[PDB]
Order: sequence, then C-alpha cells, then structure tokens
Amino acid sequence: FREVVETQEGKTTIIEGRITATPKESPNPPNPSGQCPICRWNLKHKYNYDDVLLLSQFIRPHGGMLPRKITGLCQEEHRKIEECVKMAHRAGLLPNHRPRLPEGVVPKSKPQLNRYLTRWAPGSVKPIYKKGPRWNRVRMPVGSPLLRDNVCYSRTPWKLYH
Amino acid sequence: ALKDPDVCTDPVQLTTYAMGVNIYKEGQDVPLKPDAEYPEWLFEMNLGPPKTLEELDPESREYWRRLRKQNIWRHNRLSKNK
Amino acid sequence: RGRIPGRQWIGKHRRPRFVSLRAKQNMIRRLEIEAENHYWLSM
Amino acid sequence: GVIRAIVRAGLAMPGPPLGPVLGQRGVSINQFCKEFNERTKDIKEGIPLPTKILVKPDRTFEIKIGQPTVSYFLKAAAGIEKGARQTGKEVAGLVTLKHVYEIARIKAQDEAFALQDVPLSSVVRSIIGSARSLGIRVVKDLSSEELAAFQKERAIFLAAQKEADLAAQEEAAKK
Amino acid sequence: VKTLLPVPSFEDVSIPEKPKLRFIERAPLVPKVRREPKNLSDIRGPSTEATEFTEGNFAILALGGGYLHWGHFEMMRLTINRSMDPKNMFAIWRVPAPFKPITRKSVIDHYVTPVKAGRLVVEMGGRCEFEEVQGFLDQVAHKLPFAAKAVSRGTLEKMRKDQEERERNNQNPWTFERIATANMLGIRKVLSPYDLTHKGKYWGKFYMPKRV
Amino acid sequence: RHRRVMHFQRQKLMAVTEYIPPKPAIHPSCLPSPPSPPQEEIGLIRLLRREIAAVFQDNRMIAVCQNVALSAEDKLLMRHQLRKHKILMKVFPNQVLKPFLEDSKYQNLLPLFVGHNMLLVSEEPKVKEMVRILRTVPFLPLLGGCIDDTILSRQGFINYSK
Amino acid sequence: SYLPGYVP
Amino acid sequence: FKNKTVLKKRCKDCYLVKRRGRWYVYCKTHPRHKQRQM
Amino acid sequence: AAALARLGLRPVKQVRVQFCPFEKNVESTRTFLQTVSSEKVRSTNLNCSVIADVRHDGSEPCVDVLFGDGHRLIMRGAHLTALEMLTAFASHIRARDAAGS
Ligand code: FES
Ligand SMILES: [Zn+2]
Repeated sequence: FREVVETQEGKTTIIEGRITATPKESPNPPNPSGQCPICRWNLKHKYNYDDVLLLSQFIRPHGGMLPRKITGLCQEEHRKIEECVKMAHRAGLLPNHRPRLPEGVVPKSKPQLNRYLTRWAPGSVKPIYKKGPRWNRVRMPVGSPLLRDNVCYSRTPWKLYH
Repeated sequence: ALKDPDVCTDPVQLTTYAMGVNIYKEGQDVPLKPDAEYPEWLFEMNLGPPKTLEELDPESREYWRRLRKQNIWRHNRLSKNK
Repeated sequence: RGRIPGRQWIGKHRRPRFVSLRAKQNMIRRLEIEAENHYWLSM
Repeated sequence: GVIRAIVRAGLAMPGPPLGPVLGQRGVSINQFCKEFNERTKDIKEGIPLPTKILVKPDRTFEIKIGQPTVSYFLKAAAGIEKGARQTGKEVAGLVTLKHVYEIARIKAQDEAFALQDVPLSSVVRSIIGSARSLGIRVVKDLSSEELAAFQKERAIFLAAQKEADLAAQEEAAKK
Repeated sequence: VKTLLPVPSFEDVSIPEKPKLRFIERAPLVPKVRREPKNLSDIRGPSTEATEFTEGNFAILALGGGYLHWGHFEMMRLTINRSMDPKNMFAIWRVPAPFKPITRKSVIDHYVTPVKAGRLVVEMGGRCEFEEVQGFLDQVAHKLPFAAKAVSRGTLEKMRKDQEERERNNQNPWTFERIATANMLGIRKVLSPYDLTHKGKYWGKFYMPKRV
Repeated sequence: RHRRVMHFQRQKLMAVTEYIPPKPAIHPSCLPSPPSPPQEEIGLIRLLRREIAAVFQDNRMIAVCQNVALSAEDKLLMRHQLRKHKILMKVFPNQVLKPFLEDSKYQNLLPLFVGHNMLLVSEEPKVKEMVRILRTVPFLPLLGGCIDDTILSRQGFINYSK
Repeated sequence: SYLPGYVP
Repeated sequence: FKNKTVLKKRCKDCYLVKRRGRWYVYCKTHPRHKQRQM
Repeated sequence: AAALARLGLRPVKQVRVQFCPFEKNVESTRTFLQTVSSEKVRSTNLNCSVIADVRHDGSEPCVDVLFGDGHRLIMRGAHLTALEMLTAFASHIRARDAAGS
C-alpha cells in the first residue's frame, strides 16, 4: 500500500509518501470469469459474519469499510460484506481493528455484554415494552436480511426475527 | 426628462446617409459606399429565420451549437415543474 | 390489550388468520391428486 | 467591484437610477457626473452609452466608455423613433445590408468585439438578429421608391396604436 | 465531449381553444333513471370503458374502485389548471359529471361518479413530455379516494406488457384461473361467480397488480 | 388492500397461487457481460479532429499551457495581449486530442495533456514576446511546446527566445 | 492449483 | 426539530443523516430546516 | 477550492510549486496548483504569492509553503494525491492561525 508520514525538524514540516509492500491476489482463481472477487472464488452465499478471514481483506486498519471501486466487488456483495463487518466488530471478532483513540482519552469501564448477529447498533435500540397480541407480535431482529439467500444446510430457513 | 435625440424622417436622406453612424457633434453624416466597395461576405448572410438542425451539416460547429442549445431548453422545461 | 371486537372469526372486525408453510404444501398435495384425476377422465 | 449600466450621453443626473447605485458603493456621485459629461461632450446628447464603472477599495472610480447600443443605430438607420411593441407580427422599419456594414464597422470598435478580435462577418450576423428584436426587417437592397411607401404605411399602424393606447387609458379612468 | 441527442419536436400537435378543464356542476340539472340493472357493482370489477387514450398522451390511471364527488373534481380541476401551461398543455375529462345520488339521513344530498379499476380519470397532452406532467399528476392521484397513478402511452403499454410477461414465465404450475374454472378442490364453494372472470386479480373495489 | 376478511380456504388459494419469478442458476451480473455494441462517432468529435489537424499543420509554434482557474476578466485580458502579438489560445478536449497524438508525429506530447490544458499557437514563433506576457502571473506554468516539429521544454523556449 | 469447484 | 413522516431537504446545506435509529435533517445555515423522522 | 476558500491563506506568505510536466507522476501536483491558483483562493490573501516554476531535471515534484510565523511546509506530491495535499495544507493553516492570535 501507500503510507503518509510527517517529520518536523527545525520548525520545518516535511510531508512525504512512501510505498510499502502490497499484497498480491493468489493465482489461479477457481472461476476466472467472475466479475468480482466473491464469485471468482465461488464464495457467493457461502460466508457469514464469523468468517473474519474473508472480512479482514476488505477493511481498513481502523475497521472502516473499503470503497467498492477499489475492492472491485459488486453492489450486491459489497452491502453483504458491509453488514458482516458491522456484526463482526459487535461480536468482538476483530479486536485488532479498534478505533483510533486520540491522545488524552482513556475509555472507562463499561458493561461487557456478549452479543452476536446484532443488526442494529446497541445504543440506538429502544426496549420492547409491549409485545402486542399474537397476530401482531413485535419481533426482535436477529441477523441481517442481506444474508437471506445464503446456503442453508437445514430444511428450516434462517429465522431473522425472534 | 431624458430622451433619445430626435431622428429625421426623410426617405432620401436615410438611404443616402445613416444618422446613427455619426455620434460626434462636430462630425458629419457618413454617405453609403457603392455596392462594389463592400466585401463579398456581406450579401450572402441569412437574413431570414435561423437554419434548422436538418439543414445544418453535422461536421460543423453551428450544427452542434443548435443541438446543445435545444438540450438546454429540454432541461429547463423538465426543471420548471421541479 | 389486544381485544378483538365482537367474535374472533365472525363479524366485521375478525381475528387475522395466516397461511403457514405446511398449509400451502397440503393444498398443493391435494391439487396434484385432482390434476391427475383430470387426466384419467380424458380417455 | 464592477458595475455596468446604460447612461445617456451628456445627460447624467445625480438622482435615480444610478444615483443610489453609486451611493451604496460610496463613490462620489458628482465626480462621476462631471467626468462623464465632459468626456462624452463630443458625443451627441441623449445617445445611450453602455458605461462600465470600476470600483476601487478606496472609493475611486475609473469610468470606461464604449460604443452606443445597436438598437440606437438600427432605429436611426430606418428612421424609427420607437420600436415595434410586438416584433415579428408587424415590421417597424427597414434597413439594408449597406447600413448594417457601416454600423458593424464602428460597433466592432467597442471593448467586447475588440478583445475577441472576431472577423467583421460575425459582427454583421449578430446585428441581423438584433433588428429582428425591434421588428425591423433586413433586406439586401432598398430604393427610395418603396422606402417612402412602407414608412407611409407604418404611420397608419402607429396612428392605430394611438387609438388603442388611449382607449385603455380612458377605460382605466372609468374603473 | 458530451454525447448530445436530438430532442423531439411537438410542432405538429394542436392545442384546443380551451386547454383548461371545464367547470364540473355539483349536481345534474334534471335527474334521470339509469338504464343499468338495479343490481349494480359500479365500483367492483375491471372497467369496460374509457380504458384507452383518445387525444392526449398522459393520463391518471385508476387502480381501484370508488366514488368521485364534487370535491374530488374541484381538487383535480384547480390543481391541474394552476400547475400546467395552457400554451403547451391541455386536459379533458374522461369521467362524466356526478350523476348517482347518495341519500343519507342526518340525525338525495350529493351526487357521485363511480369509477372502476383500469379507467382513465383525467387525460392530458400537448407540447410537453411525461416528466413535466408526472409531477402534479402524482400529486393529484395521491388525493383521489382510490389507488391512482399517472401513466402515459408508453408507461401504460409497458405495464400491460409486464403483466403479460409475468403470466407466461410464471414458474408456479397452479394458477387462480385454472383452479377456479375446473372447480379443483371444490373451490367454487368459497369463490364468487364474478371470480371466474376476474381470475383473482380483484377483491371488492381493490385491484391487485401482482396477481397473475 | 385486503379490506374484507377473506375466507381461509380462499386465503390459502391466494397464497398457493402466487407468482414465482424464474430464478437463473447463475446470476446474470456474475456472468461476463457481452461487449457493448459499437456506436457511430459523434459529428462534433470528428469535427474537432479536422480542426486539431489544421492547428498542428498551419502554425509551427505550439505552446502547451495549463489553463489555471484565472478570473474571466484576467484570462480575457491576457488573450487580448497575446492577440496583439498574433498568439492564439486554442483549447480542445483531451479525450479527442490525446487519440489524435497517439497516431501522429507528435506522439511524445501525451503526458503534457493532464488536466486543464490550453494551446498557444502562432504562425511566427514569437517566443520572446509570449514569455514576458506569461511572466505577469508567476502561477501560470508553461509545460512545453513544439517549434518546427521539434519537441522542447520550457527551458528551450527561454533559450530559443535568447 | 485450484479446481473449478473449489471454495475457500 | 420537527417530526416529519417524509423528510425533505429545504436548501442546499441540508444533509440527511442516520442517528439513533432514525433519519435526521441537519442544516447549520438554516436552523429551522432541522427535521426528525416520526 | 471551495473548501479552501472558506479558511483563507491569512498566515501564508509564499507558495511555490515545482514539477516536471513530461514525467507521469505530477498529475496530483498540477491539480494542487490548479486549485491554489484559483480566483477564490487568491482573492482571500493578495499578499500571499503563488509561484509556479517549471523544471526538466527529472526530479520528484514538491511544494514549499512559507508562513508568517517562519515555519515551512514541504509536501512532496510524487506519492500524494491532490486531496491529501489539500487536507494536510489546510490543517496547517488552522494551527498557524491559532498560534498567531
Ligand atoms: S459479480 Fe458475482 S457475486 Fe459479485
Ligand atoms: Zn437548510
């Protein structure tokens, strides 16, 4: 990739960009006719949020998503990976891609609650005080609708609402 | 109060002399030069309506200036309701 | 909360009913039986 | 900033419309009038001159003077005093290509055409479309025999407009 | 170098002397007995009249049944006349004046115009494109008592082409028409005689475009 | 809208007889899309090529300059001063101008046309008069030029003027 | 060195 | 703010943003353009 | 350009841009010159001068910015895009302006 560094010596600021090692795609894709790296390796409908090995290749060092025109993914699969990365951080599966903390900030101790398949941000969810009748039940969303067409090895389809 | 200067109405004088050409008070009217003294490109211009798109040669600037002008009209009408 | 005015399955405001997955399969199973019945009555 | 407006030659007045315009900028109204009137002294009074005003940060002005408007040239060339209310439907005056060439020969000396250094062919073409706005029709050749007849019939049309114009004023009073 | 395209010309189109929508009387001057049978399904079923363009190119398509009273006519007339250019646009009425009287006791008052699904309510046209009129026509169609949508000659044609396409490529081997006509499973006991022709696309005054 | 409560036997009939769109085995976007059908060249584009060829043929001195975001009053004032020395300011789109140079003698001017560029041309190489006009604005750079079909840089123009 | 039906 | 069912920008400086589970309209130039999804 | 005109080159004293046009690694440097030499940016500070000197020595392009405080800003555009140069340049404006007042 490319790196940017600034060195200040003698009240003079110098900004330079140095090229570092760039990783290379593995040769001989199973499906060279594929348009995006997903179906080139026949990974469509075959990855989940816990597959951090696939997700780590499309994220920045601070956990941010990469642009679609850089990775080369299609719009359909970029959105799926976008949600899988969000659910990976919320499950604590990417501990090395934490947000950058500015100097002079020490995070306080907060209730550590284990979670997974978390569709929404925890801070932006209101409690379900009234479940409602059986025919009008207020369900709790689990997972993501963007992963509905994934490969299911059981006869029962994925239940996205509990 | 302020008005344009009075212009004479004389069929002979207007043909022979152009009043608006002269602007200085001490100056005199400029009589029209004969036909031969005028250049060749003066009597070949389009006096009537502008040429349509079908009458313009595609390999010409005036062909695409008209077409680009029409496309500006289309966007304005579409944006008018907006 | 959740009162249904009048009676459940009769009247104007009735309790909503929904078709399950096996309800569709049972009807399709019946339809295939009758579809084959139309074949043997054609000859 | 730069302010552009049409000012009558030798008839600048301290009041509106250009008065408050310079008042907002803070430039001296009297100084502008004195310079413009004495600089346009040779030019006949009442000639519309598009003027360009340059405003310095210290409220100092350096006026710029250009050629008169084309409509002034066209109306004078055809003898018309007031342009047609509706162009196209009726023809106000009549000008020849010889008149247009003499108009374009001096109109090309203005700042706009001089900076572009376009050929005189383009200047004549743009004036042809300008006469259509005033209702004047461009004819390649014209003689005195028919010029006095068309102008004779134009006056009849002008007299008709006076009756209609006065009728609206009379109707407005009755309201 | 941006790729330019020629624009269509509307010079050959003529504008009527009264482009604006005419005033709609609140009530008919003289009531008249209808010739239709007393058993009336005026808002139920597909429309059998005013289903095609006549003069203009754009119209508001009705996707449901309902009654239009004088208030609805005023809403369309005032909105369309204000929002359109009379020089390049014109509109005509595709529905008759309110004629069916609705008499409700307060403890014949007002007339209404019944409209079936698939009927054009107001048709427009002239020296204009569809995008220009799609703005207010959707605004007007939103205020109608039934499901309405602004359509043009191309959009309406394309919509019917898509419906025909859906029936052909439908992978479901079971259709409402096949089961209803053949009385499979004794389904006619819970169906209606009108359902033999509606083919499951209509339920009361509502139309279902997604039903094949 | 299902206003009336449908009979359950009728409701099941509606659910069973639902439209099922055909699903292809492989998604069309994943397959290699056919090449875009060719179109006819724009008449304006081929008009520029004829106009560009005349510029490189009639005049021998062509000066390549970057059309900086100068004010229109200042940019027109410079154009008039260059007109006093018979120096034109030709500007052509690079998407038509680059392919012309790709098949031409002046094939090494391709890197010079990157961004906003303008061409200064004149029948007679009045280099010395042009440089002094460009010295008024220090932020207007002369990328290069070609005099008598010879490729030269800005330094050569300084040497050519002297 | 990956078959056509290979999946990581 | 103003609870609106259909959020709509009222000028060029308005920008839609998704915060606390609902879409908001923020406008620094015109504070009266602020909207909240209802 | 629009983002930079909001801040203004108040502390900036001298701006110099050098690059080799024939080289194929000066696109970012030229784009930075295009935005800086705009009318909006230069109108904010008439005293701040913009210098563009062309060289054909085959050297990597760089930008030198001199401020009133005396600090110098060096941005080598060989491997820095136009946005990165503008973002780094604009940030130094706020830091120097805060120190000045
Ligand atoms: S194009 Fe095939 S999954 Fe992306
Ligand atoms: Zn706003």
